[PDB]
Amino acid sequence: RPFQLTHGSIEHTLLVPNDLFFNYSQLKDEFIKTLPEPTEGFAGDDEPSSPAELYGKFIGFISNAQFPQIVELSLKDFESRFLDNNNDNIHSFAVKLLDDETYPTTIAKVKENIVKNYYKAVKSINKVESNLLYHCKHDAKLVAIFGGQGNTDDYFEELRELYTLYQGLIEDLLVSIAEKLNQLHPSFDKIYTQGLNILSWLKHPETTPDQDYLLSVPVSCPVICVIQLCHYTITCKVLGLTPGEFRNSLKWSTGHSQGLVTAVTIAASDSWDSFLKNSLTAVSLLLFIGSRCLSTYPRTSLPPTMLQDSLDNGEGRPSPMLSVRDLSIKQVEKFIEQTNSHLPREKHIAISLINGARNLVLSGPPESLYGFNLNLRNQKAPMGLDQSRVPFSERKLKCSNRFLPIFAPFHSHLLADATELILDDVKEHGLSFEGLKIPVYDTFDGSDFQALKEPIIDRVVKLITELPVHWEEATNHKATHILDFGPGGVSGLGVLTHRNKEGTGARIILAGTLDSNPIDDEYGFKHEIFQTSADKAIKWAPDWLKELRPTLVKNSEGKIYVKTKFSQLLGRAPLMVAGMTPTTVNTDIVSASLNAGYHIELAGGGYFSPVMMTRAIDDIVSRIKPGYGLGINLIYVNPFMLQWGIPLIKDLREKGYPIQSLTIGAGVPSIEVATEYIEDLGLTHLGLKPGSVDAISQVIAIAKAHPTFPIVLQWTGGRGGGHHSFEDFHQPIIQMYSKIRRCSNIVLVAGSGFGSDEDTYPYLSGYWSEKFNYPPMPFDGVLFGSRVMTSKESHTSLAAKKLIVECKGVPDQQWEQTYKKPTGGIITVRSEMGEPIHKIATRGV
Amino acid sequence: DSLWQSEDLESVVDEDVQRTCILHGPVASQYTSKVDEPIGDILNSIHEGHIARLIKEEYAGDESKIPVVEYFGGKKPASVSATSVNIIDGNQVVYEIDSELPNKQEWLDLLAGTELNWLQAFISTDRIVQGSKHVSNPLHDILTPAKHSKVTIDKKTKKLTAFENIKGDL
Ligand SMILES: Cc1cc2nc3c(=O)[nH]c(=O)nc-3n(C[C@H](O)[C@H](O)[C@H](O)COP(=O)(O)O)c2cc1C
Repeated sequence: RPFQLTHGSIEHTLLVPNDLFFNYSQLKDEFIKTLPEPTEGFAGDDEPSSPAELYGKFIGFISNAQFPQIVELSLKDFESRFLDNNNDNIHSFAVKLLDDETYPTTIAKVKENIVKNYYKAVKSINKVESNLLYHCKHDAKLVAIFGGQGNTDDYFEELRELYTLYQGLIEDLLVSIAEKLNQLHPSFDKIYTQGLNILSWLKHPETTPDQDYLLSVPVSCPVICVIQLCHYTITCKVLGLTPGEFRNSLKWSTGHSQGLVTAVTIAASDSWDSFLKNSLTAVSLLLFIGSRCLSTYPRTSLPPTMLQDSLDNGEGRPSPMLSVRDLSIKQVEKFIEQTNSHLPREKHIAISLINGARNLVLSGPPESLYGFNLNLRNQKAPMGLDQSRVPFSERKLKCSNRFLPIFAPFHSHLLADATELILDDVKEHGLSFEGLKIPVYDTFDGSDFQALKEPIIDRVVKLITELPVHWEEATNHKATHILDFGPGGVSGLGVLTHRNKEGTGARIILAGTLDSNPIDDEYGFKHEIFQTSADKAIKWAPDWLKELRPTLVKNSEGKIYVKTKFSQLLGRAPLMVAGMTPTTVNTDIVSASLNAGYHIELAGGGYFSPVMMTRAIDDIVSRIKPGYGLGINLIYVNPFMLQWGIPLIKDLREKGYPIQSLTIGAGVPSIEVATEYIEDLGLTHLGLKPGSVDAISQVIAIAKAHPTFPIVLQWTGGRGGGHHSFEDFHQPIIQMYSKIRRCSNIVLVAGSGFGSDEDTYPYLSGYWSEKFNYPPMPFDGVLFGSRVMTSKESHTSLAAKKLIVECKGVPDQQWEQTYKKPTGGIITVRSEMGEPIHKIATRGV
Repeated sequence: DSLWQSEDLESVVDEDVQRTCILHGPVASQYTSKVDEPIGDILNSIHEGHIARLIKEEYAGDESKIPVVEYFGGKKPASVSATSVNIIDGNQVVYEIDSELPNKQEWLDLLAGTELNWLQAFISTDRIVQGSKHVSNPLHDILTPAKHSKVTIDKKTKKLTAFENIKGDL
């Protein structure tokens, strides 16, 4: 007889067995009286808002009642009704519940009372799943990374909610860990009297002291280790895999400043008792490190004046760490020695840790670091200064420097004296690690812990305190999937190590939080690790070395072409010719080149009436091979050109001429103007070249509104054009490339100073970001404007062609000093409108 | 209007280049060393340069490994990606239609198939050249799904045949 649970406006119907409807009903009488009254759309945090959530609260309420033979039958009914062929993949079902429109989109009503009750009522999960994801060794590789100290401010509620939902998978673990913690507590009194009892704090939230005490290194070190241990144990337990054999699925593992202890402990574990023993030894070491790093360098009272002035300048609360962003290492090291020239060696500021080319953290006493950032604020420029109007070569350095949530000056000379005491504690207890199995890459040297003459713990204590962090040298990965079990979630190490590996084939899967999915899907979440599908269980990252790498093709007549994401639309070389008002108005430069098989667009500035355009287009079409098409380069600054050209293109397309592309010149139009361009007048792609970061945002907005029509971006970096919008050729796109590629219909080509294969190949392949320490960043095509002027087809005077030939070039990094002298015979001059113009340096110019 | 004088030097005063202004790029100028050469040959130089490097970086100097396609282009810059489930062909294929399985785009792709062949190009293309005159593809209009019709592409896409039940007869 069917059983129907009702609450508010939602009901769930399930087919229960007959001779249980009596005792299955008694639970129902006890279930309705424990839930809140409905209020304006099921908005209560404890209130169900979906049939699955309502039945999950039913299956979790029946667990506290001592009445078996129904709990497992209800679990099986839930799995059959809601988890089709993924009965052990509830993480995917929970996050798919978000996509439903009936359920109000929020993570609070999904994660708990569905996943909490499921694993509270589940039986033993010792069931090996479809673990074929790593069975293909040459195609998939797993690397576990471990976060460090200060990835987030309030890390404690991470472990709070992990115990709140995963009590059944960590209950025997955290009690055992805290027992050793409290056994080792009394030897280090008088420095933190407020206790170190995690169990009492979690069970009774009122027993937990303030976060000023909690965030301290001596307290947070054992707690962060417990966090990553619980995350790894949950990872091994949800799939029902022994940690010793789940470690077999991993190629190698390493950790952050603090996470290296977990990274090396992760391979000393074989069985559940062995892993528990190794975790017990690890959590003891972190107590010693926290205690002696606080007693060796106790942080004293800081005057309210300096912290107030630091907060008023947009920084954080002053800390032993100063994070400076957006500057190279050679600049940071240059500035820190200048800063320390006024400081002794006891307050010296030296490179502590390197999160990337443009994100470093320096170490020292808080007054020394505030003296450093006082200087940096003197050297820097505001965010709202609008750097676009002054040339890039002579703008001011931009940075955002602030202090991290850590209470110990790690990775500097300051703790170098503590290490000798620290290792003494290692000798004072049974702190020892057995044979390593998976390679662990050194944080400083990058080598393996297996080939060590010295032990492990006594060297990692030297590494955390004294040796600097060359973070990318440690994570020189050869793998596809990277799993972070540590703190922070979105605010931690995972995202900033994803930014360093965006296109190197590394797929970042966040095991800390489960609130998928992000709008861009840069990184995965907890569900991806536990997916049991054969080939659908693995989400692959953008591998821009192979994915957007060019390929080739052969023709039936025996000739060879290039296969790219611009050539394929063109059906020809991925090498276009930009529209130039002097140059590309000749019928012969467009017609006699299309016959060869290359793409050129005609610039409308050389024509002034629609009849002239029509007479030119007709002449080009009459002589090109029948079937090819041509583009039109329009200009946005003059409304007259627009108003006599847009009507022309519409009715010429209605007639059916080979008019194929519309490159809008300087000035990206609005969404409404570009709207009819895309829809009404019927082109294949729209050339919509911007000249600034705001313009690139505007064109991305134009691309979102029309997620069907190709849009060739044609971003010129103002290095070789006529009306060169003076900007760097790299920075405006180095920060927004992976904001452009979130588009099914975006095309990205680059110009501004391309003349040959050698200088264009790096941009197509993507290796142009090597000099800027970024992943491969491929371009769809490259446009050529200044290198085709000396062509035979161009009607530019032969004498000017010669003058250009004996006119030499300019190395890239010097192009912007063309405002003073004839740099390679080319200077910038003001136009009548104020736009800068590149012109061959001549007597007239 | 100081842009045309470089183009037409014979008009200006005494055909003096130094009096006129030529717009050119400081970064691309060193690449411009040859004068009065075909633009086709320039873009060639670049194209076969990319050929050579892209071969000698992963193809190990072998052009056989290259994935030759029949016609290069058509359905989007990316490799042709329709609804992959409905991207199918076969030797003996008949496509019965009802109200359950019509939809314009997916029907067109289903008729197109998998291989980049003459039929796939003919159906999928959004434009037909009429003596150097790009117009709309008529297959899109004439191959619209209709109730109780039937499309047969038997013998590995040698020919497509669309039937409809005229006067109650297919
Ligand atoms: C002589 C000349 C005229 C140009 N005219 C235009 C133009 O009218 N509209 C436009 O958007 N870009 C114009 N450009 C810039 C090109 O479209 C292209 O963006 C630029 O040349 C960058 O490529 P390059 O470094 O090889 O020259 C012109 C460039 C040159 C050299």
